[PDB]
Amino acid sequence: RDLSEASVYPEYALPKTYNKLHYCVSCAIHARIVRVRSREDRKNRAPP
Amino acid sequence: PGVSVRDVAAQDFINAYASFLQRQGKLEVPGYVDIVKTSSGNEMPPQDAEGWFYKRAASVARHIYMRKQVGVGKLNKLYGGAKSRGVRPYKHIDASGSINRKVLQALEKIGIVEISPKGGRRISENGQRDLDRIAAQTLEEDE
Amino acid sequence: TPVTLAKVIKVLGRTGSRGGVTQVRVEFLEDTSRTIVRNVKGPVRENDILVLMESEREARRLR
Amino acid sequence: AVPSVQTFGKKKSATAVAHVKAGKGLIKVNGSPITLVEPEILRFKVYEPLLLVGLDKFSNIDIRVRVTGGGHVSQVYAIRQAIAKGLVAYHQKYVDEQSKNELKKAFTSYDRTLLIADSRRPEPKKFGGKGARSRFQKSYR
Amino acid sequence: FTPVVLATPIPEEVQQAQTEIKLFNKWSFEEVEVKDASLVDYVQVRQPIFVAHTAGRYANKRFRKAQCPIIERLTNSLMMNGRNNGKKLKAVRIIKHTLDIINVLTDQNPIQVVVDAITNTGPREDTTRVGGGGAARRQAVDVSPLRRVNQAIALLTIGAREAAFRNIKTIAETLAEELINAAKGSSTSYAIKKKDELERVAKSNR
Amino acid sequence: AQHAVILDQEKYDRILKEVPTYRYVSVSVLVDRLKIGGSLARIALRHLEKEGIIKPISKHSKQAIYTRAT
RNA sequence: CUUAAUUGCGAUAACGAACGAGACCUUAACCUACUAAAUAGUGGUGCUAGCAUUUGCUGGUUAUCCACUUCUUAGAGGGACU
RNA sequence: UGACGGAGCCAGCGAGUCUAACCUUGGCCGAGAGGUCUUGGUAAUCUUGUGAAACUCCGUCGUGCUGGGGAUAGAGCAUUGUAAUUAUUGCUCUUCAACGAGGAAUUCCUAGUAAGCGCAAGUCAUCAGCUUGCGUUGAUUACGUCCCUGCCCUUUGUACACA
Repeated sequence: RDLSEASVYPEYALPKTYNKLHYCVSCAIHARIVRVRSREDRKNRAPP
Repeated sequence: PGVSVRDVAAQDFINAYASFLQRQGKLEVPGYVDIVKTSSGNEMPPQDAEGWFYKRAASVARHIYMRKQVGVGKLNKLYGGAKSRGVRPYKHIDASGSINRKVLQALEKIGIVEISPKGGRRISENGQRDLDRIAAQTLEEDE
Repeated sequence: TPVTLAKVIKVLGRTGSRGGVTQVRVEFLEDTSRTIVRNVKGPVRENDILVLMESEREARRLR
Repeated sequence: AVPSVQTFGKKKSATAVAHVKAGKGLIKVNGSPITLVEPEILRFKVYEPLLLVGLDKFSNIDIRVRVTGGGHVSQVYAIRQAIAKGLVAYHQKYVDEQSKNELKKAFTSYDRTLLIADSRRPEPKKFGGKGARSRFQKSYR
Repeated sequence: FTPVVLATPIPEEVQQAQTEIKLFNKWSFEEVEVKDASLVDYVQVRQPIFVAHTAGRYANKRFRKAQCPIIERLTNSLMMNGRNNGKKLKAVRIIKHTLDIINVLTDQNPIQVVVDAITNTGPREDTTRVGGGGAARRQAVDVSPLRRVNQAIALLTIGAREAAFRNIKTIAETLAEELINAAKGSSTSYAIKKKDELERVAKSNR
Repeated sequence: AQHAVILDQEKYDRILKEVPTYRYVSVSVLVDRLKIGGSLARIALRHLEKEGIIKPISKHSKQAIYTRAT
């Protein structure tokens, strides 16, 4: 509201970018939080 | 006031009655005044360079009849030094016990210090006829 | 010093991997909904007022 | 009137008994006045039940309490409690309680653990250290 | 006021003050209510004491941490180094001393502005020891109303050995100038500049 | 000598000449004055034991309460 | 989810349990209510010196009748069981 | 908020002589160390009211290696032991220093407890700078957590089992 009161043509965008990524197997479990799964629970596909 | 035996204060009392005994003519010393350190743990000679056995007329003899029967080493027990015994604890240390045993035969001649059974010394009928009326005198010169 | 008269609104919880920062809510009850998501240093028992300088200057995770 | 109720100044370091009888209001620690109790300063926490709800509180009572043993805290509270038990546990049995409790504007208003029995008690020292919860320090090779 | 006169020894100077109004003989323990703002209901003042001895259960209950005497919480908060620690009936007469040095140098009969020792030594924000990693991390939280009881008492009293010991000068007189100097604007003192490093990066980094 | 000597016969009675703008007479203050020392400083300051400008109401040793009083 | 806890609740091919721990027990303790009083502690006072008469106080009396069980000490029990 | 000198003055734990000599107030002596007749006790009897130190109050000391300190060696007097030198300990004087808050190294502990100081007992003829307890005075701030260190549980992996 005071970042873009300076911005005439008010706020112009709600600006949003897109990025698609490609990790690998050998670097995913050193950032992204899975790092293991058990035997009989490896079955779902929806993330929640 | 109905001045009892135990209305007697402790420091402003001895400031204004033991100093009165300074000039009663009372020498009564063993000749060993200002040669004694008054503690084994003491490192310096005492204060006045003469006397100061005049505290005994209001510190010691007032404290004999606070109790009922006294000895000497318990009256020696008030003088408590701590000789810095090298690098060691500063243990229970008293003075030299000759002075209190010779005040025991110096102010006895007045009538204040009388011979006691039940151990050592007790107070006399100079207590109830002068020491009561120097509680009726020192507190009644300092009302 | 724009003194936002802060208050202990609710009893939020803890943060601190060395166990040092204890979480509360901090704003003045008139004109809410403009508040630092921020905590108190040490001991606070429940639900009383507070004096400060800042009003809305936030941070999220506090080790 | 002297029926001696066996009230007590009991704390960490006093096994005392208060024979609070009825006289003019004199007080002796076996002979001792109020100006001789050996702190010279902590004497003035004996303020509480005397000159804060009433002026006199004298002709009703009389105090003569002994103390033997112990250390150097019980000259302040356990002297005080023995004297203070002679007022509200003797103006309760004979004198009424509304006369006691409505004129109890200061007997309980500053009740800094007076009549409640103390519950702060010695515990034995451990083994393997300097103190009761003070240990040594170790060393490795 | 028609006092009581009696044969057993009770003097006069006590009964003409405390039988109706709360005070001491020459000290003030008078009508001063809380001139400072909140932290009220956390202070021993209401109810003020006359001389200093009050102990009890104040050990680890977090949720009654403020009814204990801050009179008493002051009077044992400087003692250390093997001979001052313990021995805790030796500052009892310096409150009989240094509440007569301020009460002789710009009198302000003592209970008026010493209850107001939150006016100057009451902080506004405190910088944390938060983790971060790498620097002198004092990314902060906002202040708390009981740190102004523990950090208040300490940093105005622990400086009574950095200025007194190793040489001749005593404890009492620097508890008089630097009470008023820590009750007014100072610019040349111990409190406010040591009240800077826990407020320096309270505004220069949010 | 340099410090802690006897009475300063040159300028002695500052107690009756120099107690505006400095209300400070004690052990803890009067040693940077290029003054006689507490071996003989306050021994030379108990000359006003009857009355004086500086007045104690505290009778204790080793430091007293001496300011501009009446 | 809680806790000092494999402690409890709740979910449940499990049910019901034997342990340890917990529990249990102490102690510096409250009991002037007790069976109970100078090898131990009490208001009194036999003989009562004296300050002081503001009339009962400081008292003592290797025991004088000993006045008396609460302080000293615990026989079982209460009181507290978050 | 210390040191010296005066005034006041506090614990509980005990363990104490047997056909022998342990705890012991005193009397008297000498400055002490201590010594001879005595004071009670095989023990809520006497020590010991463990008035001690640390403590409270009032006079004397000053910026120094000092009225803080007592290392170092020297002489003398006593105590214990058939027996003390390579010194059992104390006592009185000669000797009177270092050391100034202490480096990459690194512990303990959250209320009569952290802390202050000091007495019994244990080894004890004599030898506490030690260790258990006994006590006398008593704050703190975290109010809890995984980076460092340590331990238990689920899941996976393991070519290992004196793992």
